[PDB]
Amino acid sequence: DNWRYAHEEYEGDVQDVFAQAFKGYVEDNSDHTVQVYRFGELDIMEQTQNGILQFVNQSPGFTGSLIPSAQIFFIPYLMPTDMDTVLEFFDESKAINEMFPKLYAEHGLELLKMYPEGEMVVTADEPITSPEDFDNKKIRTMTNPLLAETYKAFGATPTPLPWGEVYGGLQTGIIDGQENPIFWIESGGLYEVSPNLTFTSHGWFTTAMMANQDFYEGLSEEDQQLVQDAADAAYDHTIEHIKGLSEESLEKIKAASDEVTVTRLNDEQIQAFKERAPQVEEKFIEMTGEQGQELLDQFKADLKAVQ
Ligand SMILES: CC1=N[C@H](C(=O)O)[C@@H](O)CN1
Ligand SMILES: [Mg+2]
Repeated sequence: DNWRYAHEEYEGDVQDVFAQAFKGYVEDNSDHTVQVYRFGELDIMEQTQNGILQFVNQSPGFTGSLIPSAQIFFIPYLMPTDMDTVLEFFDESKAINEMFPKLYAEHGLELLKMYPEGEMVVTADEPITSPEDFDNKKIRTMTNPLLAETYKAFGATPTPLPWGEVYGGLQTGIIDGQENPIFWIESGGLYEVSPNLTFTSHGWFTTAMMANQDFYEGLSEEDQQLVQDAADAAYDHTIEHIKGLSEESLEKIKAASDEVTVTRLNDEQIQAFKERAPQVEEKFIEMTGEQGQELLDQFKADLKAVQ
């Protein structure tokens, strides 16, 4: 059988690294093939739900509209900063490994893996050392509601847009900045048009890979185990790939542009942004009810356990 798999990124990007590894495992261990569609190579979620696609990698930044609980990742300063700790969290969290698959199942998706890509970094037309610096800045967000609220809380004017629109928008001042992991900033050449990088440490770009649930459930026990085994292999490979990635990417950027500036928020400057976080958490709960409170409680507990 041929299994169609779509993701959000380009050749060599983090999602593609995961994809290619997944594909590789399946092909190496079965008679099956995985057909991977990169960005633009085809609404990938719609296409998965209606069964055109078997697998899809979509980030909560988008999925958060359809699956409100997925917005949890956009609560600033909830997630740790340390790669090692984040990795431990993803491996061991019941929120991630037990609860979220339940939540996705409600939408007819079989959540296979959630994984981090990189720490979020702000880019803009100036350094941003304080919420005040955000004032009257149109900052692009991915298209989920909580994420807009986050940026509003930070003092910006959130402008949610599809990825396709971002480079151009920056270039002609439709937007004043955006947020993304460094590897994407680099691979996407965003630094060319948004040269001031600020490390706010407010969170991580994360993503998820899943299967159409009917498809998955429709597979033989053997093929199910294959898929699981492949996801585990891809995860492992991808985690190895991201170690040192941000550091390499930043070097790449510095090599490419003399105009790039890097601002790293100190502990004091961080607390100021952190002051804005609780209001976002409150909104999250108002969006997701008791089910949401339960997830958040587990999330926080999980975090505590790895720290
Ligand atoms: C890191 C990443 N950023 C894009 C975005 O910000 O829209 C996503 O669409 C895909 N991957
Ligand atoms: Mg084969």
